[PDB]
Amino acid sequence: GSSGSSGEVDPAKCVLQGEDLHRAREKQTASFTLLCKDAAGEIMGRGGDNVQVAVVPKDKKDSPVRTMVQDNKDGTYYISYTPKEPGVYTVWVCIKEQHVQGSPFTVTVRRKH
Repeated sequence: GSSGSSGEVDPAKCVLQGEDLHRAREKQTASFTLLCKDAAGEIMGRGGDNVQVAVVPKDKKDSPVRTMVQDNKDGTYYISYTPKEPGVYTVWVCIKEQHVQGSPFTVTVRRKH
């Protein structure tokens, strides 16, 4: 659609999509969309990128967190994670060995009712 990327995807230009991305619930499945933009900071509408997703509790380090990643190769990635214990966590989102904008970030998980 009358579009033309600069050359490749840029992590510093990439962004995250989703409401209350910094708020999760204990034993809950939180998913968000990862938009891929080029060096021009515009939609590239392509895939073939290396996305790295990993969540770790700010409390412990040897205790990882369940995560999921379903590559689409269309322009939007599908990431999902579910905390096992309440508290604070650190979501790691980087592409091509590079931390994207507003990332990594923190996540305050609450206790289930």
